[PDB]
Amino acid sequence: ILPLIDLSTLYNLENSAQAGLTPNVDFVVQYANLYRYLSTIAVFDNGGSF
Amino acid sequence: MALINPQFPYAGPVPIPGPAPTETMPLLNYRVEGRIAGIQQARQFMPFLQGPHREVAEQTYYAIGTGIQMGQTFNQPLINTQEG
Repeated sequence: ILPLIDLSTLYNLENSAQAGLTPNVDFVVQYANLYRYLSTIAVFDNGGSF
Repeated sequence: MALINPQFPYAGPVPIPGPAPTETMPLLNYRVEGRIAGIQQARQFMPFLQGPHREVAEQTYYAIGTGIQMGQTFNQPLINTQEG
């Protein structure tokens, strides 16, 4: 006896790296299509300085 | 709808010099036969596609199977000898 939709859904933890930031304007990172996002973590790597 | 002056009436128009009567008559302009030139191509390499598009994307699926289901070693209960 199995939950069929539960064992066919994936709970994923991908990560990425976006570039192309310029000062004093918006830098938008698009959420992808057809995912159910639960949390977002952004690390601002500012050229080896945090 | 002017009112006739009875003290100072006037008559109809008198002849005046004229504008050389043939020079007010035009020629009838004489069209020759014409042709949309060239042999036309049958199709054109269009910059846009001619079909419909979709506004939203829908998630598609495909069925998969599980595997050969095995037996198990259950932890088995105690005997109901009036303690349970």
